[PDB]
Amino acid sequence: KVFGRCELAAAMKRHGLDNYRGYSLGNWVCAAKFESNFNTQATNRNTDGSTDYGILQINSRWWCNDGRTPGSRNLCNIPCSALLSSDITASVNCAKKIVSDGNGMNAWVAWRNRCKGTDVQAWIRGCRL
Ligand SMILES: [Cl-]
Ligand code: NA
Ligand code: NA
Repeated sequence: KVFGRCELAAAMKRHGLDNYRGYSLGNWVCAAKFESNFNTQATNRNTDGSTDYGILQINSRWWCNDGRTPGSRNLCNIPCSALLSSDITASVNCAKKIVSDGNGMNAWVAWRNRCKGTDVQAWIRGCRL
């Protein structure tokens, strides 16, 4: 599924991401835009052999099991394919564990390089939330 911007904002809010660990909703929408272009089916392979999955590009070395990342932890206890669903619940629940791990949203490279320090509220401007 490819979400619209406000559609994704509303889904993320319903799933408790607004201000989760202090990160306003716009941060999460911005991260999703630049991680996946709002596409739940996005995948990208990394140089170390891990793969990133879904709207928030969650990595198979630490967070989910894709059966082909040796020595990987499965800290969200989910198959990585569950992160590609049109229902973002599994991605959101795993993202909550990631953002609580110490480094906050700096875990998402695109957030650090393209959202951090910008006016992220623009990502939810105009939405009926
Ligand atoms: Cl980047
Ligand atoms: Na893909
Ligand atoms: Na992989």
